[PDB]
Amino acid sequence: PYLGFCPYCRHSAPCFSPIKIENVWDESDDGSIRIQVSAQFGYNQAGTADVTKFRYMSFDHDHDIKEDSMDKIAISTSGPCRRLGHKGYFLLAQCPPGDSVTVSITSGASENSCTVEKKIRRKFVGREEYLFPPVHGKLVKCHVYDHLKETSAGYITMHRPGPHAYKSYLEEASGEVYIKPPSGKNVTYECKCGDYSTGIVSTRTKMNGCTKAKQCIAYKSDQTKWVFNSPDLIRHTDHSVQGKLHIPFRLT
Amino acid sequence: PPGDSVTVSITSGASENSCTVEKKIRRKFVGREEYLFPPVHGKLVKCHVYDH
Amino acid sequence: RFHTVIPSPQVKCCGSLECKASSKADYTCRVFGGVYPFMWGGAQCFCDS
Amino acid sequence: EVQLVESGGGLAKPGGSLRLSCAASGFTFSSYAMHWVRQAPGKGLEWVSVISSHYSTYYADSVKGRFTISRDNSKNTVSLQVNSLRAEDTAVYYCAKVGRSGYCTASGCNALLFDWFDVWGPGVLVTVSS
Amino acid sequence: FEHATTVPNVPGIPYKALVERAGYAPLNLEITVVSSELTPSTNKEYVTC
Amino acid sequence: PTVCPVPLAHTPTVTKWFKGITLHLTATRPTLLTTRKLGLRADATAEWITGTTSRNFSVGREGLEYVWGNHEPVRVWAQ
Amino acid sequence: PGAFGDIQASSLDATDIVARTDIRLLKPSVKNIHVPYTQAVSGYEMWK
Amino acid sequence: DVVMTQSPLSLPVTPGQPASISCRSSQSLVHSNGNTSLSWYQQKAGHPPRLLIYQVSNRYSGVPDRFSGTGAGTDFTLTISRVETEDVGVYYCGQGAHLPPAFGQGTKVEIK
Amino acid sequence: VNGVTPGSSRDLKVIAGPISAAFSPFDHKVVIRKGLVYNYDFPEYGAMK
Amino acid sequence: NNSGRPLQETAPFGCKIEVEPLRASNCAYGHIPISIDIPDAAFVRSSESPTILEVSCTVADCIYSADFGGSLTLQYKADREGHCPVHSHSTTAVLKEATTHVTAVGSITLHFSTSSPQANFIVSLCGKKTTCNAECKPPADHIIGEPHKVD
Repeated sequence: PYLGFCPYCRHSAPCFSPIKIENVWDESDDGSIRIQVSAQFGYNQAGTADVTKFRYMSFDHDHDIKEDSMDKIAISTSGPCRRLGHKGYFLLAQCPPGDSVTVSITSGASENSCTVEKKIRRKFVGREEYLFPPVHGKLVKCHVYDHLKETSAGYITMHRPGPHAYKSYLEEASGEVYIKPPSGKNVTYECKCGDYSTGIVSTRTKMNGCTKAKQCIAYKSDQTKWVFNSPDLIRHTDHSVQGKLHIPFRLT
Repeated sequence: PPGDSVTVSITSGASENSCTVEKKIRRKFVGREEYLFPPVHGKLVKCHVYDH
Repeated sequence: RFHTVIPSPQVKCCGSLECKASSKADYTCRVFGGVYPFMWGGAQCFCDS
Repeated sequence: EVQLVESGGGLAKPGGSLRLSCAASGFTFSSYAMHWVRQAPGKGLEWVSVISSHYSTYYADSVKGRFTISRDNSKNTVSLQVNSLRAEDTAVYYCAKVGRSGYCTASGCNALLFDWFDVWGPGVLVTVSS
Repeated sequence: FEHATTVPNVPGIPYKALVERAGYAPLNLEITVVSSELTPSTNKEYVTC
Repeated sequence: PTVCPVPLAHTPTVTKWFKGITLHLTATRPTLLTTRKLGLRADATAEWITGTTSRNFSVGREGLEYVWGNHEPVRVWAQ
Repeated sequence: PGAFGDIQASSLDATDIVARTDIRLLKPSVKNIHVPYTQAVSGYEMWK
Repeated sequence: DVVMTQSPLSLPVTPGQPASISCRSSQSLVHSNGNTSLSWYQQKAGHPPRLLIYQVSNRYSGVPDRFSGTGAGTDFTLTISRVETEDVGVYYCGQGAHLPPAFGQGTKVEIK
Repeated sequence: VNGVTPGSSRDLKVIAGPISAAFSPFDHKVVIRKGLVYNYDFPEYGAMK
Repeated sequence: NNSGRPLQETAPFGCKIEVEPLRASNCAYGHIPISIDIPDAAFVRSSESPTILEVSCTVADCIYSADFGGSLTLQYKADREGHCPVHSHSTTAVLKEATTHVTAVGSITLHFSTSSPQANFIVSLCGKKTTCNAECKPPADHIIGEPHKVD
């Protein structure tokens, strides 16, 4: 459930959301649209399949994995879009024509949206334009994204998450830098405060020679998860391919 | 969003009171190239925006 | 249509990095100096220079 | 002041086991690789094992499968569990702190591989006899 | 000593000459038009909007 | 007044010949190209392009100047 | 770059993909971490 | 494993005169930084070894100036310029640039 | 550059000009808008149309 | 709506229009008659400049381009080690160096830019002259992003 840097959040500015889009496909002859966001869908808190809810990233310095329901996600390009299906990392929906696509979660009054530009154009199949597939007509060859959840258009590669620094972990007191890990989590830290230094602290620990809070970094070793090869994360030292997951909704 | 007229509406329950007036509001941009949104990466140029 | 995949970036943010040579299609790599990049804390580095 | 106290040694039987502890003070304990070294009576010392600040554990060849070094940074200690005791394990064991844990170059800054041991504890005697 | 010449009005270009006095050692003389500013005198008629 | 972020268009590709240039341009959106000669006569032209195209421009000894989108002006001088 | 066959491979699954798309990365400018780059359009689409 | 050899095994000395201890490695001990990981320690009877020299020429703080370290490659020497009575004890060279760390067998320095 | 006004640097005196050919990119009357300049023949003051 | 293109792209001679005050900056046109009263202390008595006994000029490969596309070498025999000023006495060739350290004997290589297909000009070092004679080829490139340093 990584969170990354959307170019357009709710208000005006680029900022970090769990539901950034990064890429979009629009080649299905029906106009069905497949979207990839950093969030997940159809999985419960531990990751086990549960259609009615989804899990995503937390806006806190503990930065755990939080959850919500399907009834409060919305897709819209020019008007609201009708969701057709969802599978973990991926969404698919029908959208009206427009210039950009927006995914929005409405956790009550907590609105978090990402928008990305994509000139989606009403397309058709045949030698004549038409608004809708007519009741009567010839049956010709077309290609539409398969609504089935368990299809596969390909695979995407996932890797161990890299370092993810924080500042609540760090603190400045009387010109000395201390670390404040959360409860029971072995948090690795490093810096040069003069000479270089590294280790892991699970409790509030002091640092020597450290005069400024900006001098050091601390973060917990969360190797129990795999993250997409997103361009808005600093990867781990070893970026070996460690997981592949299917790209649902194969263009059948 | 871009449009041809602006509408203000009060929804006092079912008591609906709205006013609409024409104004050709056109999506405008700054620079020497049109764009849908301010991109994440780019040059920083002079503008004038209404102060929030 | 090519899909342009951009791997996750890397920082050796007070050492030195070199762009190696890969075998990917139209592979491109480059190195930058002082960047001091922020992601969600507001600092991911020591030695801002 | 930097200080290392060793404890847990004494008399033991061959084939037995014992846990040694080294409590440290006067410096950032989590920031350094901790070493266990040994010197049995009348011989030179003998490096036994090291645990990095990243919990990376290396051992001498003679101590494989029997000695396990561990560490807790919260209470500032490094421990050595010893199993399958034998006669030549009889020695004074010294808990040792490197003055420097690594150095930095243009390719980055590196871990455990050291240049010198700056601090030694008083050491604790282990005597394996029948 | 006085020496006269006519440089070309081109910003940033070096122009070189050798002033040769009657008996003294010849002296190099190089000129760059580092910047130029053609400014007229203007009067404010009015504003409009 | 304040600052805005504005995109930087694709840098064109110069394809060259005897006293002049052929700029190959790509721009997903209407982007303005403006050029002018560096002699007595400006002969300046400005135009908006979409898609991908190419433009031939004669360059004299006095030189030619072009501005592509928000990129800074670029100067040239023929041989 | 920018023309048909800008990316080529012996097969869809072939791992010896060769392309020349005139991708050039740009120096990051904004304080936040990200990668800027510019590139020619997909000449497959241009031919289409 | 790096083999470290010291010589002489016994070095009777006289107070007031110089003395030297020679040290050979089976391998080079230079790092990528160019610093060489050789260190000289003194051990007194009933006491843990105390660092004298690190980075063959650099003297540790509080060490008397009469101690000095020289050498390069695999050949190194510790020189006492003016022996004192407290200088008796067992002197060891050790290395840390190669795993496992290796130390010289040691030289006993005693007053003639 | 007028042939009259001298420039001085502490020992060096110099006199420039006048230009070989006079020039001005500005016509008689101009318009200023947000740093942009136009050679527009605006109506004179009081002659609104 | 119908303002048209402002002067920042229309002013000829490629010179940049700026406001407060209104002006045009870096505007290349015409020539400046300039006359300088050089201080006498700048000059040095010629008894001190290192009198070169002989010089021979050999022009290397040269190309008449806007840049310093030509080079040459002067083989010199002089009497003393000094700082000879070097100059080109043609209006169609300009050097890159102005003064060069000079030994009692040696050779110095120089760089220059010219517009003529034939480089048949005069060079002075510590005053004294030599003809540099050679053929300059047409420029291989069709440009340089740099103004022609010579007419």
